[PDB]
Amino acid sequence: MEQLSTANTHFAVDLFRALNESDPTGNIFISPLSISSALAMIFLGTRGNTAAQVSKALYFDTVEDIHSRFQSLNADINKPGAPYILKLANRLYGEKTYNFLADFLASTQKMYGAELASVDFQQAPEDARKEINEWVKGQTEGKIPELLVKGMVDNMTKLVLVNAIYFKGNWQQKFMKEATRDAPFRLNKKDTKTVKMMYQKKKFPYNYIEDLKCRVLELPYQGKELSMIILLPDDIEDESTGLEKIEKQLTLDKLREWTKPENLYLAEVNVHLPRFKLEESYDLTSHLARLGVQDLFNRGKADLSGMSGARDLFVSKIIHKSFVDLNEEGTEAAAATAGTILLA
Amino acid sequence: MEQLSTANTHFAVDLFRALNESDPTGNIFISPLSISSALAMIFLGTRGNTAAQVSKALYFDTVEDIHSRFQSLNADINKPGAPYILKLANRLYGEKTYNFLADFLASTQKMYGAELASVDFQQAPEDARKEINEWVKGQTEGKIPELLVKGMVDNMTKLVLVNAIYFKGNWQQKFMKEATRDAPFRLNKKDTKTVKMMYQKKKFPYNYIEDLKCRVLELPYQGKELSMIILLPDDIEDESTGLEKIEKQLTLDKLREWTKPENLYLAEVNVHLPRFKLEESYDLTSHLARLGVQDLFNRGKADLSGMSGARDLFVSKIIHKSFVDLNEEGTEAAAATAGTILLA
Amino acid sequence: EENFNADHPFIFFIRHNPSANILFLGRFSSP
Amino acid sequence: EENFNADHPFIFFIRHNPSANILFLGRFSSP
Ligand SMILES: [Ca+2]
Ligand SMILES: [Ca+2]
Repeated sequence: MEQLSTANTHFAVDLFRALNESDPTGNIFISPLSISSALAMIFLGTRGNTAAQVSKALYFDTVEDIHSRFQSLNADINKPGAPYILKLANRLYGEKTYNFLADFLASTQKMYGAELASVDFQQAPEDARKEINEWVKGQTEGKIPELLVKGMVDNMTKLVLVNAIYFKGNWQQKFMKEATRDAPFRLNKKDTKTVKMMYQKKKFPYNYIEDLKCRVLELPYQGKELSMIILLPDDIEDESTGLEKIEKQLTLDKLREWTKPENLYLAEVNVHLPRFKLEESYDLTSHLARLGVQDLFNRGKADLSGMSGARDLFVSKIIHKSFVDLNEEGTEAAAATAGTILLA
Repeated sequence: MEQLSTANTHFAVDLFRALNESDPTGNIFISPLSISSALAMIFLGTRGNTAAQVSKALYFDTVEDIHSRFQSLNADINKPGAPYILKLANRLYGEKTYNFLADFLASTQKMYGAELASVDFQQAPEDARKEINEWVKGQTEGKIPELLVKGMVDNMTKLVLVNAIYFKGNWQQKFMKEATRDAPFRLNKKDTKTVKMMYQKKKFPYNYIEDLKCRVLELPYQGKELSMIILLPDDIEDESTGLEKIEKQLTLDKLREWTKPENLYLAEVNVHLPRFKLEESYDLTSHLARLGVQDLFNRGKADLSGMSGARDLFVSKIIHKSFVDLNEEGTEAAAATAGTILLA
Repeated sequence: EENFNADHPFIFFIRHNPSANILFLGRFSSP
Repeated sequence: EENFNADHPFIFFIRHNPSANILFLGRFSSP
């Protein structure tokens, strides 16, 4: 999993940096793995400079046997019998009347577990939209009920590639509801808003990053196969959120050094953490173009002939929706990414 | 299951009659359900007079919601947790570089459980042949190890549709090996060959068909969800096998009246049955053409535009291989049918 | 007591009893 | 005894520990 996780994490960091450039102070919440999965399925059908752009920006070109490694990753993430709910699912919706290459379809099905659903984009794009949305809603236990809004698909849509990811796990160490009190959350040096602050003191993997004046905490979920990692500046010491120096030097390399299990030590920690819930929506198309994924979205330049043998398709939009609810018991998190492919 | 089983049984009777016309005295062994399954998947992609011919000869036109009923039938046949092994599997092998219609592929996958395997017919038809054969061999527990021999696929093959069926069940009432003795089997009024004749006396569903001078016996397998039904003339009373009058009046209607559970009664029966094993091979193409399936096999007339949107494909061959081993413990039976689709 | 001595050619089939579908169908006439 | 009082903006992510893959990644900065 070595090469693939490094690649996926490098992309995660690049995409967070791009989103931060558009919004340096608001809440941000994404599933990087969900986005990398949708783009890995698209990459199967791309050729030429379109493919080269996708593999460079997504770091797929740094992974030997990329699609085989993803296949193994999906098998592990979806393993049955775990003490938490974790689902990562892929699906293809194709226009009924459209012809796809056999090898493209066989590979997305074998490597990504994506089965092909045949829908009527040409005569009934609304029914098709609602079918896609119902599937994502079902995969995310209702948390992403309308991934694609009116106008996202029309009678010219030929293919929609969809990834949904869902997680619900209890904390290894739960907070007691009775210790949760109203407390002030400082947005910056002088605005304050009241939050429900949860409290517990327990031994957790921990570190203070001396040179960044930042604390790192790991909060295991039940089973310890997933953890939440939190990076918290010692104080708000800049003219916005307090995170500016961390975000400034966020790299694959530093993120790894800060949060590596080997670099955390068990400490008895007083944890105050707000109870919170985020629902976010992104049109990733322009952010991805800024990252170097250009021909893919360009009607005249896109090479998707791996999907139908001709340069007649392009990707109009990649959209991402996400959800997280963090409380005393644990965390329920969901996301879904759709890439819409239209006739060029 | 009412309409579909009647249809499938009517076809079974028609195809047995056709095979009997080519060989009125040899052993015959087929899986009618296997052949009907391969043709039901082909029928999904046929249009025009090609479709009309297939549905008439296979009786699919007498079944409302034919493919949905087959989907239900496959679910029941393959149900987990049964006290016998019964597998009915479907698969599609498509040329890597060929483009298929989305709706055709989605339907064969949803209704028949056939997944699409992408193979290299164009550059490496031998590897593709061996891949198909290995899959069928695996599905039939080694009993059909080479469904397609050299020359059955070439670099012009675009699609091979495959059904395999496998059954192994113990008798509800097993024969004791120690009671099995050599005894003479009469092929006709004066040739004889020695067989291992098994013996037991037990209560079995039974009937003597008065007007045909024929006995009917039902031998349940363990669980009683499958039975073997045997129709035995009272003696060899014609100038060949003894079965001529039965075969003469074999119809869906008579077969039903002779072997219906309602028409059998429990009787204490002395059963002498040979231990035997058959392996048969059929090129069904001409028999099916004789049955009325003509355009499908004709390069100029075949309409398979449901598979790729164009009239560029036709079926060159439908071949069927089968196997049965009947002994004291039970029966192991296997069959597989491949329809090879080439460029017209 | 009945006698079913199959020492001459017969037709046989394996039926899926719930659906009544014939899974396999044959004639044994040549050992 | 350490203190981790998250009453000002922080970055958080959910990691799949066996593979080290980041499944979800966020910044909480505006209640
Ligand atoms: Ca559910
Ligand atoms: Ca096996």
